[PDB]
Amino acid sequence: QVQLQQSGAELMKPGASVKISCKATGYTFSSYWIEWVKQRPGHGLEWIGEILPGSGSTNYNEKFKGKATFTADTSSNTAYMQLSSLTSEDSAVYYCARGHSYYFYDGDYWGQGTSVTVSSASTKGPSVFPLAPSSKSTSGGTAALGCLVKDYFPEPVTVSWNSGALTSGVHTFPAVLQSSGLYSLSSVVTVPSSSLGTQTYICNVNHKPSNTKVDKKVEPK
Amino acid sequence: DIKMTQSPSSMYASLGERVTITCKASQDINSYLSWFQQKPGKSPKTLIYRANRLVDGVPSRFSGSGSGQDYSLTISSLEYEDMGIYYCLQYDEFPYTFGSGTKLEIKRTVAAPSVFIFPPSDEQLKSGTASVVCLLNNFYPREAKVQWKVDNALQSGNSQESVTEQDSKDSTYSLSSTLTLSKADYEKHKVYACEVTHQGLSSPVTKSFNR
Repeated sequence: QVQLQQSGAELMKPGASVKISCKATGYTFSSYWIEWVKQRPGHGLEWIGEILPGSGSTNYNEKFKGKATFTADTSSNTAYMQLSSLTSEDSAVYYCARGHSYYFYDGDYWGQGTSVTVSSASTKGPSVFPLAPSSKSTSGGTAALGCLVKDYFPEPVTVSWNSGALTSGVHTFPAVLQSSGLYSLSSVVTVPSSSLGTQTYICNVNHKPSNTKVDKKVEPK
Repeated sequence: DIKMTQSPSSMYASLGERVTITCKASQDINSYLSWFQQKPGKSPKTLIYRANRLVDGVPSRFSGSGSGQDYSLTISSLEYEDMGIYYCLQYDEFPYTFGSGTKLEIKRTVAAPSVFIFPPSDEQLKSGTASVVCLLNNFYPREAKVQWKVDNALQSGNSQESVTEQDSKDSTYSLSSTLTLSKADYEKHKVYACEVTHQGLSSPVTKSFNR
């Protein structure tokens, strides 16, 4: 039971600085180096640097020197990384990890990660539009329908179909960030073309950050 | 900085197969290489350190080998829980650097997409914007191309797509493409078409609508 405890998600304005922590427990904090790693979508993992608690020696990847700064509090068994001059390029999940102690290393203990989002956008609930079945048809065997959840911030929104009773054939897509800085997402479900009159199809949308909740009936024509 | 070249960038494999992932360093790293496994939304987990030493608790089906500049991670008999992305990391000289990753997915039979097109609702038209959506449902493998044409003019720059991860029941993917237009532009043209290209299709399918 050696463990790593990271701080909660952060939402920052471009230009601001943020300081995340990592509280190490179950071992003698002072002899081991703490590693920091960056993970943004489409960019695998990147090594930021490491600091040794006590002596405070540190090693920085040249790519992040001016941008990241580490410190470690010996008493509270906590280490920190401050990221400055934030940009969208800095939105990522950041991990801290316990590496090696003087000549030795039998593997790592990774913290659970801290999500950082950098954006100028204000909180905003979404508009839900229907994706109506069959262009100019009704008879085609199986039909598709769904809901377009557009223009919200920040993530996430949840979507269910018919309050949870409709699960099979449901595909809810990853949200996409539009140029406007707002998110959009789609949820679809295919149904037997012979329900489109004997059945109701409502998609339940919820956006907690804005205390938004919408139920949308979707249907032919 | 040392460059780590990992291969392949992705691969489909069946349960029971022997999977080998390689990593080549730009210079000799003296076995100071570690391998990690990461699953969607979870933290990486260390599998091997010093090139061939298994982390306590990792199943014995994982092994690493190599020396000098060439290394590899081998999963002797693949299991469903092994799907995810793997990374190598050299810690021989600063700055420590990672490979670009290998995405491991489950292989199944080719299956062509069922395609559907959805015009903007009048409700959205009110606002002043039109989103036209194209859906490609339950296909394999991943690679696919969607091309939007309005009155035969090809659109570029004004569409965005997202895809699901492989399905737990049938290992296929689903994808949506949204074409966004000003209410005005939309009202200016007539024929809106979505052309989909995919292995499963003997020829490029088109779904379109008018107005």
